[PDB]
Formats: sequence, C-alpha cells, structure tokens
Amino acid sequence: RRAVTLRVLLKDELLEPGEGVLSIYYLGRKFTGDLQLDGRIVWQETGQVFNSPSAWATHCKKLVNPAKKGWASVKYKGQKLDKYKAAWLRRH
Repeated sequence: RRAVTLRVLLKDELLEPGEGVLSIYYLGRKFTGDLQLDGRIVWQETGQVFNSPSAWATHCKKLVNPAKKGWASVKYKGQKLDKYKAAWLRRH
C-alpha cells in the first residue's frame, strides 16, 4: 500500500499533475496544493514543497491544532487519495 505513491499514480495516469488539484479541509480551514509531475505537493499559501500527502497534511493540521500528531484527509478533485490508491491495486 505504502509502495503506491503519487509518483506511481501519475506514471500509470490514475492522477494528472496540475495547480490547486489537491485540497485538505480541517476544523474550518481549507488548504490547496499543486501536484507536480515528480509527485511532490506545493502548498499554494506559502509555496512550501512537501514530499508526500502525509507530510503536507501533518504540517497543515498542526497549524490549526498543534496537538494533532494523509491519504484519508487529502482529496484530488473532490475524491480522497485513498480511493485512487485502492483503484491502482484493483487495476494492478
């Protein structure tokens, strides 16, 4: 499951790269991300580059709730990334 990265999903065209195609909603705050062809995420607000959905999600949620502490929270065009991981496995 961990093996199935954004890089892998992009290569087999489960996902397309693009600006503002990734989103997180957490306790009232919306976060928007650009998906690069290399599978890295650009947080639009600061331009900070993250290596994984989990890395971006943990950073964004800690700003809202420092107690908190990826694939379930991060959405690609309104669908959870977990749905694309599962879809890759079912496609092989």
